[PDB]
Amino acid sequence: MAYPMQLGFQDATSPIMEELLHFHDHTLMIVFLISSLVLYIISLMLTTKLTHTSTMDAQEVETIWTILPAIILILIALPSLRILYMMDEINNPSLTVKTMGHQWYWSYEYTDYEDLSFDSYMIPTSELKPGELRLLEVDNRVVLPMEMTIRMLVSSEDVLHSWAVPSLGLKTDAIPGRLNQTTLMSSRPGLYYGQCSEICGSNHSFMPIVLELVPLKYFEKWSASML
Amino acid sequence: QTHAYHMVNPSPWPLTGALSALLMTSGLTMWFHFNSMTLLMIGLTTNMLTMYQWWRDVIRESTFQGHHTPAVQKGLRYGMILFIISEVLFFTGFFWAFYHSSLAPTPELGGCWPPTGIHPLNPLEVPLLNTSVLLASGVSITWAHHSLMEGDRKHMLQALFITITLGVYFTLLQASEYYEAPFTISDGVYGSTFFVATGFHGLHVIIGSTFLIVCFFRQLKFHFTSNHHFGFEAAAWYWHFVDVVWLFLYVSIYWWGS
Amino acid sequence: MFINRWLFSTNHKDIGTLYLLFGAWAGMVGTALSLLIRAELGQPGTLLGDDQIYNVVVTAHAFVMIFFMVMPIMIGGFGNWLVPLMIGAPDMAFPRMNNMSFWLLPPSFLLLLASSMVEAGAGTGWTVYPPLAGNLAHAGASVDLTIFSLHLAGVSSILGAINFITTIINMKPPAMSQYQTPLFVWSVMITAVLLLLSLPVLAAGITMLLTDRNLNTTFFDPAGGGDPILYQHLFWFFGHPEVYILILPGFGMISHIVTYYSGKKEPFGYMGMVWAMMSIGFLGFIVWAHHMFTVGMDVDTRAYFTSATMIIAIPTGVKVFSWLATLHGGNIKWSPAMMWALGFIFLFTVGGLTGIVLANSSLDIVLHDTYYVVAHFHYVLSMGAVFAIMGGFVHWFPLFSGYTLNDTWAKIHFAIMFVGVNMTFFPQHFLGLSGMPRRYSDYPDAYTMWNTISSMGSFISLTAVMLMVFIIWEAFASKREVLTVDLTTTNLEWLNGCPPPYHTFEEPTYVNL
Amino acid sequence: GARTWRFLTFGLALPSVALCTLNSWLHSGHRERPAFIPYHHLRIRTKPFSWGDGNHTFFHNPRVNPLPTGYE
Amino acid sequence: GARTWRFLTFGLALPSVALCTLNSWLHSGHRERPAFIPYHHLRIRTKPFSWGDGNHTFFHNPRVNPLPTGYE
Amino acid sequence: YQTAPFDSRFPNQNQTRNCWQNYLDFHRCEKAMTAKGGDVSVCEWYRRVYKSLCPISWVSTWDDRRAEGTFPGKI
Amino acid sequence: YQTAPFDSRFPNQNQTRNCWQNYLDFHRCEKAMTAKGGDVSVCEWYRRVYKSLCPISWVSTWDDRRAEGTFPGKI
Amino acid sequence: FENRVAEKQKLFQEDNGLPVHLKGGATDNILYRVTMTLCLGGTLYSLYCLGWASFP
Amino acid sequence: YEEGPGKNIPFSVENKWRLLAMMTLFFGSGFAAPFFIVRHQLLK
Ligand code: HEA
Ligand code: HEA
Ligand SMILES: CCCCC/C=C/C/C=C/C/C=C/C/C=C\CCCC(=O)O[C@H](COC(=O)CCCCCCCCCCCCCCCCC)COP(=O)(O)OCCN
Ligand SMILES: CCCCC/C=C\C/C=C/C/C=C\C/C=C\CCCC(=O)O[C@H](COC(=O)CCCCCCCCCCCCCCCCC)COP(=O)(O)OCCN
Ligand SMILES: CCCCCC/C=C\CCCCCCCCCC(=O)O[C@H](COC(=O)CCCCCCCCCCCCCCC)COP(=O)(O)OC[C@@H](O)CO
Ligand SMILES: CCCCCCCCCCO[C@@H]1O[C@H](CO)[C@@H](O[C@H]2O[C@H](CO)[C@@H](O)[C@H](O)[C@H]2O)[C@H](O)[C@H]1O
Ligand SMILES: CCCCCCCCCCO[C@@H]1O[C@H](CO)[C@@H](O[C@H]2O[C@H](CO)[C@@H](O)[C@H](O)[C@H]2O)[C@H](O)[C@H]1O
Ligand SMILES: C[C@H](CCC(=O)O)[C@H]1CC[C@H]2[C@@H]3[C@H](O)C[C@@H]4C[C@H](O)CC[C@]4(C)[C@H]3C[C@H](O)[C@]12C
Ligand code: CUA
Ligand SMILES: [O-][O-]
Ligand SMILES: [Cu+2]
Ligand SMILES: [Mg+2]
Ligand code: NA
Repeated sequence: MAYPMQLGFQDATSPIMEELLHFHDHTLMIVFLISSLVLYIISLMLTTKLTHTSTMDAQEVETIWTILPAIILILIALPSLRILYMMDEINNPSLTVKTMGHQWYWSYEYTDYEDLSFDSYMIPTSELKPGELRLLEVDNRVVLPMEMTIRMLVSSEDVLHSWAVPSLGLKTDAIPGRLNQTTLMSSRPGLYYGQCSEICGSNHSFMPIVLELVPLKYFEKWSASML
Repeated sequence: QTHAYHMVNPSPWPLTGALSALLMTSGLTMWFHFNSMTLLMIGLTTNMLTMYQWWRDVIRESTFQGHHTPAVQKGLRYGMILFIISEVLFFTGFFWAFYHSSLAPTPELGGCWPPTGIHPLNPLEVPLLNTSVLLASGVSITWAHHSLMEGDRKHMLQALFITITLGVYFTLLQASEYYEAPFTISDGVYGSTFFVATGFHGLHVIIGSTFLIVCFFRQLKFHFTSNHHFGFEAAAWYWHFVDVVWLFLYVSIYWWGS
Repeated sequence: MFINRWLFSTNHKDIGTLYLLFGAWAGMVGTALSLLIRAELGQPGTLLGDDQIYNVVVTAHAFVMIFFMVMPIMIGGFGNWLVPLMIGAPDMAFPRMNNMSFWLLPPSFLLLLASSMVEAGAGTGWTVYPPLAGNLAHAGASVDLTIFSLHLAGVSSILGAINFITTIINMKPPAMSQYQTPLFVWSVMITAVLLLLSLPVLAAGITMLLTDRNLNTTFFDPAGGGDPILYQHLFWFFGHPEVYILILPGFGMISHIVTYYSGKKEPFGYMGMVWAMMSIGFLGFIVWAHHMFTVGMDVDTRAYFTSATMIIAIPTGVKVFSWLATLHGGNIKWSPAMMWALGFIFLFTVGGLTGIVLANSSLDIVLHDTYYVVAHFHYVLSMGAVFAIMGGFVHWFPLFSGYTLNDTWAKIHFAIMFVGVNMTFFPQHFLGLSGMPRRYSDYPDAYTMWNTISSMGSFISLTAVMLMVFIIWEAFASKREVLTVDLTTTNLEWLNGCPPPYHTFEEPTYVNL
Repeated sequence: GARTWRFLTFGLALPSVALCTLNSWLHSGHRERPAFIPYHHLRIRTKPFSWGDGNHTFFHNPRVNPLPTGYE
Repeated sequence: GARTWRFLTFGLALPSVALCTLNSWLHSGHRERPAFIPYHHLRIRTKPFSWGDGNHTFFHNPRVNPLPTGYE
Repeated sequence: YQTAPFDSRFPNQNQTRNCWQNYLDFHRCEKAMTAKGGDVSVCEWYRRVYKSLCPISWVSTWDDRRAEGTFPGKI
Repeated sequence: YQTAPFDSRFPNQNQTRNCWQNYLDFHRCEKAMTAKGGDVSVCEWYRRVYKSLCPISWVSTWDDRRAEGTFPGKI
Repeated sequence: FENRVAEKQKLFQEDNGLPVHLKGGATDNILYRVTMTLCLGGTLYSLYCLGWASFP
Repeated sequence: YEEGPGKNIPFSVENKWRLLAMMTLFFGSGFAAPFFIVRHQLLK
């Protein structure tokens, strides 16, 4: 989850999120450098009483102005597209889980073996247990095996929603009549939080996502106990 | 003035037109949600009054007052071309909707096009007749144009009358096909795409036929010269646009989509 | 006389004046909406109600700022006032149709304010996606009134685009080629081409939404074989060009202001600036699905939209560097308009660069539907489009009115607005990276500090808006009449005096070959 | 010239319309309506129509257009 | 005018070619050749070719064009 | 069987047709097997894949439509 | 069973695809039934139809190509 | 029919200061008043309808 | 029509205090409207 006064991304929980952090660092350096160079050049143009107001020849300088940006875009696109295709690569999941968006809660279906499904609603502020997070806790968490490739399938039974978990690098739109696929792999046990990421009416702010990442044996016994 | 451009007399029709748009939209709202047609009928009436008086004034300014210099006519040429382009892009949205639905038919349809339970019209029956009618009208309007340029009043009138008769024939055939169709606008995305796309086209055929009828009465009244007749050129361009949209509908919805 | 002049106008200047008044009123509405947003978010918890009232405010904020403030001011106001004067034309090609473009906007605005008064409003976002915008999740008149609002604003701008393209092509002096027209005139012609092609596709899409809501069509309804994602394609096919429509006339005004207050006769690299605007206009039609990177499209499609979107940085960079090259060697006048234009160059660059971050589909997975997007677009709109409007307003107010502003007050106004917009939007980057979603009435407790600071910024911007009204009052109250304007040899719009007569160029300019 | 476009109008275009009018004429006559099946992707009703009883399409033909509950 | 068509040549057409050239030169790497299967509808020989040994196509590439009997 | 493997026919984020195809394949196979009075256990692979991929409400709606006579796919 | 009945999928003088489809259908069914170890009698309708319609030389060529691994249809 | 355009040219060029939308004579004033009355009355009715629809 | 400074506008600037009232009502009504619309929505 986010912490107070946070400036950047939540710490990476998955390898792809790790990749996105390093790609963002590279891109941000470029954004900083270009922003800085423009501000510095403005301040340089504006700090001399020397003048030259006759017609200026443009073509030589326009080579620099187009080539250097073209090279910089290529230096962004290359790692950008490497990560794009890495997330798309075939991985062989061990487990498929479905989530259905609703106004205003998530349902989960684990139907590889048994008919396991349940609803996941926000804990009201007045019912939080001491130490629990306002607007982020759910009654029924999405328990999942850690260190395993999981296929998540996302849809809706009403309006658009979007199923997001920032620390895993995940955001998949929940569209009625459509089954969208993403893959999830947590390097660590723990609790990983997200929030509905498509405007879906009165309680859009109040239908969060909580993943609970535990060893396979714990996930198996939990699954059995939830039938 | 020592330029060739038209300084237009202050006019109330922009305001009456803007207000007719408010009354038509608020009227449709009142019809869809508050079970009443009153605002809508006031808006349609004021819209027709506005169009009548505005285009009447354009005839006064041109035929009767002489404000349509070559420079003014050139501007109207560009204006009509640009208007037709905007209408092309409007239809493009409906063609996009059609191809989107038909190229990737969803499970609700049976995963096929046409959908399960949809019995398309035979494209070789009335749809082919409608194609022949609009193509024929493209030929007769070209005859009318050449007659007018050659200074032939009688043949201009006969060709333009034939063109209007074919536009009316198409409209009556389409009305009858709408009535006979075993599918409706509520028959899923097939009915949706079919009736909204062909329906907007039908509306454009009525608009174009109305424009040609306006040219017919202006011709009867000797308004057009052998060299100056922009209202006729504009109606002819609009009429070709309507023909070409039909050819795309016929190939896309009626033939390829059957 | 008053009715004939102001309700029955066929005069480009008076119609430009009507647009500027309309846009100014709209800007006060959009400002109030922005303060309600930031009041709701300025402390954790609920101030107004649940997400419905909140998103009615957010939705109306966007429509008002885009359709009733920026487009009317840039295109209807500056375009009508300046385009004919800059080409020595006696009016627009279709001076009566011009008046209907204006008078369609009050009714458009009335339908939007009706949407918000009936039922529970249209809490849809300005994108109006189904099925939330459909007849189940938004039963009743609100969304239909929004659709009709968009239809009237659509017709207004389509007829306006036909008028500008025709005027700019057909009504220049016969010796003047298109490569002898000022950059602002180019910026309006290109904007008009974008409007002509994009708005009809929006019209088709919102018409499909109207029929799904009222005539039992199923374009966007899977039960009938429809697809909610089809609406998104049609909307964004319009929506990406729309953002280029919002900035292009700002680019044109920036070129004029930088040239003028640098004491130059011409912008650096005129043909490069023409090339850049045409390139941006063209590329702006082939990138729309960068608004859809999370909907589930194929990887190769995501790769194409990433690449095509990044290409826009090249022509945009030529313009930024050409503005810097125009300043280079200038006799710089530190006018209030120059301050707006220099703020534009820097802050537009920052928002353009956060747009290049978002163009990366892989990173956009985590940034999409977060405040990072909100930060990007407010840098380019609230510090780009708005700075160009404020620069153009203070630069040309004496042409339009015949009176001067108090330059000291105008510099105060600039300083306050500069602090407020940065305090408002800079921290939203942090909220985005750290995962705060869009269209939320309330946030997890961790996001409190940056939301608090952002809301405090919004109040500083309110102070600047209030001062601006006072500054316009002070100019009309004091009546300092313009005497001499420098650089008329390269700024034709000033050469008929301040204000120019009702009829200008009755005798056209003499230009030989 | 006018002469050529008249030749095309009467020699090619109207004969085509006459032949297609014949073709349609010969293939007219009511074909037998299909068995009613209450498919959920057809006869959509999310909101009553703003005319009649709310349940009839605008150019409703009793012979060939079933209601959601079947033929009238 | 010539000025406009030159503007399109250098401002749109050649930039397009440069970008397609970049696109192509990024996917120019040799792909993995597929297993040979002696399909009867491929590697047709009804008459020997009028060059070489009669069994090689005109722009035969040993790396990617198998003979009727397989890769050389 | 853990879960449905990668299927090169359905390699993209939209998995709707994968669910649909496997549901069709199971019910076509079941009809072919019940008809000649053969064994529905040969159909088991299609059954496991559609149960893994398909939302419960989709299967539930499709089953109701097969019983009603309103299922629009060919079985 | 006397002979292959009229099939509305193949209503025209060109019956090539009728022969091909029933040949594929038979061999796809026989592979599915051998595969779970199920029973090929289930496939009998397709066997009778293709045997009725298909030239012996077509069946013999296709059989040889299946054994060679050069059959171009998907079984 | 006969060509009476010259007589309409004389009427519409008459030096009487009328705007083109009123220059045909008294019938133009009537149709103008009908149009503007329906527009302004219709607009006032649309505002009444908003007032009504703004409450449950 | 009147030409020149203060005459090419649909509002009078003859009296700066009447102008202040008119401008107050004009910009003030625009800024107020959303607060009164929210009040309206809250009171249903
Ligand atoms: C004026 C308005 C405006 C403008 C001009 C832009 C310009 C750009 N925008 Fe933006 N955008 C919006 C308004 C605008 N945008 C809005 C309103 C939304 C949200 C819509 C919604 O969901 O409501 C949005 C959303 C949006 C998204 C979707 C994000 C998401 O929802 O997840 C993306 C994705 O690529 C995008 C990218 C860009 C880019 C690449 C540009 C480029 O045109 C920027 C180019 C400029 C530069 C790059 C800077 C100058 C260049 C240089 C100094 C040269 C050197 C530079 C390099 C080498 C990089 N913007
Ligand atoms: C032009 C477009 C534009 C402008 C200027 C602004 C300006 C502001 N915007 Fe907004 N905003 C949007 C377009 C704009 N916005 C859009 C498109 C959305 C997305 C909507 C959605 O999600 O569906 C949005 C969403 C949005 C959000 C996100 C809401 C959410 O996700 O829940 C927030 C949050 O703080 C915000 C705040 C502000 C603030 C505080 C200002 C302040 O900076 C405003 C300050 C005031 C001004 C800048 C003055 C304006 C007036 C004039 C310029 C008149 C001038 C007069 C003359 C020239 C005579 N806006
Ligand atoms: C690089 C850009 C394109 C270059 C064009 C061709 C170059 C050489 C030949 C010139 C003539 C071309 C015309 C078309 C005729 C037939 C084949 C040409 C197409 C070609 O060049 O195809 C090649 C085969 O050429 C072959 O067989 C052999 C080809 C040579 C013999 C052709 C003899 C036939 C001539 C027929 C003439 C008829 C003229 C008609 C007149 C009409 C008048 C009424 C393809 O190579 P491949 O190894 O199979 O596959 C590639 C594997 N790596
Ligand atoms: C012979 C062809 C001529 C068409 C004339 C017919 C009707 C009136 C108006 C037509 C305008 C065209 C398109 C509007 C949308 C829908 C109508 C489609 C065509 C049509 O007429 O469709 C009919 C349904 O009409 C219905 O619902 C009718 C619904 C009537 C109300 C229409 C609502 C208006 C929509 C608003 C338009 C917005 C415009 C946008 C402008 C762009 C601005 C930027 C089909 O009948 P059916 O019984 O379902 O099936 C036949 C079964 N026997
Ligand atoms: C039941 C349906 C109801 C819906 C409403 C629409 C219904 C009907 C509208 C029919 C359009 C009729 C247009 C008549 C225009 C007459 C005026 C005219 O044609 O004016 C001519 C100029 O053209 C000009 O302005 C050209 C002006 C062109 C305008 C034509 C535009 C088509 C309009 C479509 C409008 C709605 C479409 C939207 C659909 C979604 C005058 O110049 P000339 O001809 O050279 O004459 C001069 C010579 O005599 C000198 O010797
Ligand atoms: C020049 C201006 C002066 C004249 C002002 C105009 C006066 C018009 C008032 C009549 O109001 C109408 O009353 C009908 C019945 O009361 C309504 O039909 C409604 O009710 C009908 C049957 O009762 C239904 O069949 C229709 O579907 C339905 O829209 C109709 O909509 C509505 O317009
Ligand atoms: C130039 C000036 C402009 C003219 C303005 C005209 C305003 C007067 C219109 C009359 O008002 C009518 O009142 C009827 C009440 O009797 C309504 O009937 C409709 O609403 C009824 C209310 O029960 C229902 O019976 C039906 O839906 C239907 O008859 C109908 O909506 C409405 O038009
Ligand atoms: C007699 C009259 C003369 C027109 C004139 O020169 O003033 C003629 C010339 C062309 C005639 C029209 C055209 O011949 C075409 C139509 C033919 C139909 O048989 C009658 C109506 C019809 C629409 C004709 C009406 C009328 O008789 C017209 C208008
Ligand atoms: Cu669910 Cu937002
Ligand atoms: O829209 O960027
Ligand atoms: Cu975009
Ligand atoms: Mg989204
Ligand atoms: Na809040």
